[PDB]
Amino acid sequence: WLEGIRKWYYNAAGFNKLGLMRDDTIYEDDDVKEAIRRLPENLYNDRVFRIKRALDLTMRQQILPKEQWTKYEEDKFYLEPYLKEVIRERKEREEWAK
Amino acid sequence: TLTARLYSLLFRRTSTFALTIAVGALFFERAFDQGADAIYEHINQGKLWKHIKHKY
Amino acid sequence: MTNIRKSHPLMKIINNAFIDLPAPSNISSWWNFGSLLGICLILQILTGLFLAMHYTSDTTTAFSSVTHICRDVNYGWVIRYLHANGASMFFICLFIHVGRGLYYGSYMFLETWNIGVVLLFTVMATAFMGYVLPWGQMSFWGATVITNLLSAIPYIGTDLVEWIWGGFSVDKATLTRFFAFHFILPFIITALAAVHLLFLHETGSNNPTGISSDMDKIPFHPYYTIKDILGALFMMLILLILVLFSPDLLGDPDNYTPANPLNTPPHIKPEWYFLFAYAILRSIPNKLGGVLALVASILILILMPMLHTSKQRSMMFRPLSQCLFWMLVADLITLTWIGGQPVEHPFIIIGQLASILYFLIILVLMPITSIIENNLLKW
Amino acid sequence: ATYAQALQSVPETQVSQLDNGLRVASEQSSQPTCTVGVWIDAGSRYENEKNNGAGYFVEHLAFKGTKNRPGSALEKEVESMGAHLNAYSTREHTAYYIKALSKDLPKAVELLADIVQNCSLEDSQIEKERDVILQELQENDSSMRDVVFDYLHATAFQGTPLAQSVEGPSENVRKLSRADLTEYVSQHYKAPRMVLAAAGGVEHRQLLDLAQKHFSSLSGTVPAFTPCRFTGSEIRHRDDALPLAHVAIAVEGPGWANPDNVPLQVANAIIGHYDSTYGGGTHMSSTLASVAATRKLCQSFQTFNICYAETGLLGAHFVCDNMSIDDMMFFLQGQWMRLCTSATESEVVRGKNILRNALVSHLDGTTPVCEDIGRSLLTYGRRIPLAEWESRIAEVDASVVREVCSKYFYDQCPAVAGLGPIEQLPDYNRIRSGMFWLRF
Amino acid sequence: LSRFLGPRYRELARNWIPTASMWGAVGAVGLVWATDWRLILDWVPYINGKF
Amino acid sequence: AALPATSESPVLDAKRSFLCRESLSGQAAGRPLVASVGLNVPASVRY
Amino acid sequence: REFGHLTRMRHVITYSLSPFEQRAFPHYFTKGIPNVLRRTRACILRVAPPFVVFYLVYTWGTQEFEKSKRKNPA
Ligand code: HEM
Ligand code: HEM
Repeated sequence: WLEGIRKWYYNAAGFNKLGLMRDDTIYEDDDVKEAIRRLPENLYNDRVFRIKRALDLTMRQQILPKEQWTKYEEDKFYLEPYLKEVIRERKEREEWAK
Repeated sequence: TLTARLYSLLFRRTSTFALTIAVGALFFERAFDQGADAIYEHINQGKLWKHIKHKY
Repeated sequence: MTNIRKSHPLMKIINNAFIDLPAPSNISSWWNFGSLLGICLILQILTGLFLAMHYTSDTTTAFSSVTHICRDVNYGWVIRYLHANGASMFFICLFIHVGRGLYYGSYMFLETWNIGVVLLFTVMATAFMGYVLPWGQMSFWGATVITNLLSAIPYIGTDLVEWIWGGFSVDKATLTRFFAFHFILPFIITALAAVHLLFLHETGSNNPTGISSDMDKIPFHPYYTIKDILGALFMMLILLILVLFSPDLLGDPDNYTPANPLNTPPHIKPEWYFLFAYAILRSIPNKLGGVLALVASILILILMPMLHTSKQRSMMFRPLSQCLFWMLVADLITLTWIGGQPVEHPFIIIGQLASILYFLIILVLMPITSIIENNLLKW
Repeated sequence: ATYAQALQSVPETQVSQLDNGLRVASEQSSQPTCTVGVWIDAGSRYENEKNNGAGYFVEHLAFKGTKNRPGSALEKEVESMGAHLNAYSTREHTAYYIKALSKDLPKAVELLADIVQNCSLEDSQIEKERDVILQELQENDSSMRDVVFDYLHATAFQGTPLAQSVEGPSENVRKLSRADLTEYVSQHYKAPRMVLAAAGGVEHRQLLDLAQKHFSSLSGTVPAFTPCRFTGSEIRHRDDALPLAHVAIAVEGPGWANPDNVPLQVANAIIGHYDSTYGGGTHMSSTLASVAATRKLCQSFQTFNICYAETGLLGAHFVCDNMSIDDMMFFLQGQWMRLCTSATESEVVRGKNILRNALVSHLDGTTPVCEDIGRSLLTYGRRIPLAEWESRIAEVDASVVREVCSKYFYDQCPAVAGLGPIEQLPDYNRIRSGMFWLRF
Repeated sequence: LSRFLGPRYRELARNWIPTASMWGAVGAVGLVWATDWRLILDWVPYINGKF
Repeated sequence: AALPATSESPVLDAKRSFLCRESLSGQAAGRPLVASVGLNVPASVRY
Repeated sequence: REFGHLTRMRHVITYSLSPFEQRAFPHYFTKGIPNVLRRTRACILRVAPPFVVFYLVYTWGTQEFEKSKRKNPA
């Protein structure tokens, strides 16, 4: 099934090895730059520590032990609602500009 | 006044200013080149290789 | 009352650029090449000056001057071969730098990327004129071919070619103007590299992961400065091996024959670092089409920030795209080899496919693939 | 009720004229209240440099007392009947309106007939009011907005009676004598230059009878101003103790009638007004307002269209800190040239609606309606009905605005008046250069 | 992109077309003048005397 | 609406000098304060 | 851009040791060799295939060329 290939790509991506749940690997554009800002405090702090861990590991060229690899089924999308809201607001702004 | 109509027609918009600069340069080049060449020809009349070439 | 490092107006920029510059903590070795370029340029400036110390850019004495450098002047051979192999190594690091920029998503930095493209153009032009200077058979004939390529431009083709030549053919005037242009251009490269660094410093740097490292920055001085020195030492190792154990390994021996405008050499292959475009130039049957393809091969780097569509900045987490990028690198190597080879049955078609696939990866395959994993990762 | 029907269903401003030349006007609609005023055609515009400030002095002395109503008795009449008496004197107009109940409209008219015709001008009262004028001028010194606007009028219309302030120089205030005030009230309060306007529940026939029974014995049936000149200049009062720096920039506007007023009021409406205590902030369609709220470089800015008879001032006044004046000038000029060169339809529609709402909402209550009547009968020569205003707004489009702003804004020498920490304010050369766009 | 086109941008274009087009005319005149394009100056009255 | 009220209010700013008995006239409130801020209309008070 | 206007971060504790008490080469080979083997395993299947197909293309071209340069029955 399609979930098979989704899981295969998730495992092959490698950000699960570093402990990152998808949203931590986002390219920070303007909309994203606002999306992090709108995040609540707890989620923001967790994300920043998680990225700190990844940067440390990449500097050391190491990965987490197999156990603490964020599962595909446990990858929470904490940024998708905020980012989607920012995108919708930007689309509405552009439409009003038209 | 002439200058007022001139300004209104072709000096207000900077695009007209640039076009006027271009065409004025194009015509002024001919005017100045002809004038300076005539002046030099007149003051050194009979000396350059233009009063004498027909003699050979 | 205040630290001179952060008080002296001149020391301000140096401290903010190399001492207290916040740099990403997880920067890999692929970024060390950024220093390796600049340092290398200085050698090209340092050596290239001393070649200019003993050099008469004249058709009847340029080759004699080069031989006198390599044979009579005290350790002149050291300077000459250091300079040539340093130019080749400079292009090696330039290609690796562009590859790093493509991989870890550095072309998001826009202004630095375009300035780097201009740097690339200027460096290739400089290397072309430099290879013209020795006035060997390959020097003269490659210069003739490459400048004749400009005749493909419509209308203004012949007049432009004769303008660049400084006459009717590559001769006294061409060499004399090429030497002065080769003198001036590296200083333009230096100023433009300063502009490159100025633009880069405002956006920090792109770590291999691609996520912002604004919260893991480290001081520059005790760190990479030493790592940059280590990289420079490795670069010196490679360069010194090349100079001291096989100076003419990367160079056609035919250049050592004095340039005779009566005998076409069996092969007119340019330096190793240009064939990748030269092969493309050979691929397109149309002359104007060939020149446009040749220039567009380098210009395609400018379009890269536009073509990127994957929501991840870096290539660290995009496997299929990584396979595509390594296919691109293999294509570049294939193009170099094809440019090395003559224009015969087995090589023409290979060059055609190599050029087509090299363009196809950058324009179509990479963005279309970037769509694919975005759909795969539920976004 | 389709809006246009409502404008068509507005009671007409009935206007008549007495033999003396009194323009009597009324707008009886429904209310049991009224505002009755006599809008003089006097002011600091009709004053020589010796007489500067005489209009203000006459305005102050008007309500004190009359021969028929000695002193406080006048006040006793106004307060005991519930009426609110008030006056206002700008550079070209002067009015004394007594808001009152519609039932006691007769007495008020009589009261007004006392104030404007039969004044007192008591010498002791003259000195007592001289001191008050001096202290009130020292008060107005603190008013940054008023001071900056007077600076603008001085630097723009230099060498002309428009430059003269309403209050007059402090020297004159002491040097005015009762003879000058009597001459001013006997030379600039003549019957032809009078407008008796009443709003609220005031039947026109009753108003005419009252005017003929009270204002009859007036002047029978020359000082008529001089066309002033615009002089692109600036006054910079660098004073680095004031917290904020008030700047006002203006260009020669239209005349009072000058139909170009209608498009320009739309164009200024596009710029709009912003300050720190507003709502939406970084959402207003006004680019200046949005940028100001995004960077907080503005404390309070607005667009003014002070328009006199032969000329007028059209521009903007902004209040900001010391380090944001240049950014202000840049954005303000940039928006001006943007409207000048490419105005587009949407913001023109927004400006049309904004102007419609301004004119409609302003004309509520007896005092604003009466003020409109009195001012219209003097400036335009007629009370322009709201239906006509709607008609004049309707045909204004993007091209019309783009052309009128081109004829008023593009490449025009401005007049600048800065006060406070105005060092950051660009010199006149950069400001003048802002009014032309090389990209155009 | 989709951010372009639409109502507002087309009248913006209509407003700026005369200026941009005649700036291009400025550029054409400047180019022919600087480069002395014989082809074009063949068809101007005064400047035929050059050649 | 189109009207910016009248008193454009600067914070970090001083008031208008009131050194007259007449100027003073009226300052004394008679009715309770009522704050009124608004979109498109500046905030003011009334006493 | 200098240190201080970089980010906001909270509840992150960072320890460290001076370079003068920690060995600069802590079990260099013992942990390095498995690390390098793992890194090579991660990327070999995605790095090598294009290079080996390039090698095949190059060798194939070499012979095909020199066969084209060979003789022919006639
Ligand atoms: C951008 C950096 C530079 C590059 C890439 C470069 C490249 C080259 C190359 C490839 C050659 C041909 C060498 C040969 O065939 O033997 C050359 C020659 C030469 N270069 Fe440079 N060069 C650079 C900088 C300079 C500078 C700054 C100078 C002058 C100070 C200079 C002076 C010369 C001279 C005189 C020659 C002729 C002698 C020779 O053939 O080596 N070069 N250059
Ligand atoms: C004259 C030769 C060049 C020099 C001296 C030079 C110098 C530098 C230096 C020192 C860095 C910082 C170190 C690094 O990040 O690698 C850098 C970064 C960069 N350069 Fe260059 N560069 C040159 C050519 C180029 C070229 C050809 C490009 C591509 C068109 C380019 C684009 C970039 C980019 C995108 C970065 C940011 C990399 C990152 O931080 O992730 N540069 N350059």
